[PDB]
Amino acid sequence: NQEDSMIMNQSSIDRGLFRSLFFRSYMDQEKKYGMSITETFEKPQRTNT
Amino acid sequence: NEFQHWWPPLRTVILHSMGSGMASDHILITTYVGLRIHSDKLLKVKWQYAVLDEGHKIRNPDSEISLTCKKLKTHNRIILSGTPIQNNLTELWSLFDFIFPGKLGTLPVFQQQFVIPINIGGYANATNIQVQTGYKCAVALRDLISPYLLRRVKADVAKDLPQKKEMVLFCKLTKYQRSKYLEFLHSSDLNQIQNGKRNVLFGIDILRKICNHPDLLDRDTKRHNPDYGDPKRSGKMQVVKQLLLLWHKQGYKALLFTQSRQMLDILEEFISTKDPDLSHLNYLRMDGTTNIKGRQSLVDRFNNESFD
Repeated sequence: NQEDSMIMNQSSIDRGLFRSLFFRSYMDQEKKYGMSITETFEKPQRTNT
Repeated sequence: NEFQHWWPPLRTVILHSMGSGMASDHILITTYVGLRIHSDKLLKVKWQYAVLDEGHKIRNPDSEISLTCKKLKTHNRIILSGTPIQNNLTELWSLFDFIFPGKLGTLPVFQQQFVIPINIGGYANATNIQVQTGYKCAVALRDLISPYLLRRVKADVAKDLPQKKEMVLFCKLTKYQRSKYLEFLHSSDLNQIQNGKRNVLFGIDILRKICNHPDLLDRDTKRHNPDYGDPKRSGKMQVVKQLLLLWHKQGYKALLFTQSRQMLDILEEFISTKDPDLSHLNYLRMDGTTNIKGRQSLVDRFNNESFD
């Protein structure tokens, strides 16, 4: 911990000290174009895309 | 054919795949595209008597054909336009300039002045700005040009022309068609014209496609081809079916005029397979890709067709 670093008790981390949850939300919507085309959700096939 | 029939001695030749020509002695015939191709000395020959057959093909002043003809200046240049003005008086200006350059004003004088619309005073009688009293100015130009144009009406000698009918049918837009029409109208305004580009200038194309073939309104028609077209989505197809069936039972040889070949093929598939009632009628086909020999053969068949 010689510079501004520090030492942390490992056994305190193992009991839940400073544990945090992280959430990340991904968004995606069908594209506006509906004039004879579109962009739809599905499961792409290796043989058809 | 006419040259060699009426006047054999005339020395006429075809500038399509010929030779000699200028090397030999009188008359030369060429194609407009051929004229473009032969931008060589040929334009400097100064053909004493220059006559253009399809004047309708040089209507546009900016068209390359018209300008190419214009560079070939000769003391006597003539046009045999199949038809007079069809779109704009600038076409007449271009024609007259080719034949009579110095007898008419330049493009500006013509457009700002020699224009039947408000430009020349469509309300020349100081009436409503609507073009209803625009006379004594455009009429003057017409009388000035009459000493330079000839016209015989078919009725003049060809009175044997049975009655013509201006029967403008009317159709009803289906609920599907109406919904798509309204959707496009509401979503059309992006720049409110987007310089046209499928919104106003060619959004007209989208509207036409909705009107005619809403079922197959897409470039990728093959996905819908198994199940479409569907005449239920277009009452115009129903009217066509009714008229065709009536004329088949009445044994009338019917001509159908269509738009871009996609609509042509859709109608062909409809009549051939979609409706068994129309399938009973034998039909013929034509397009812009048909061979010239095949085109002539089909025309001859139609003139004496057993089809419907």
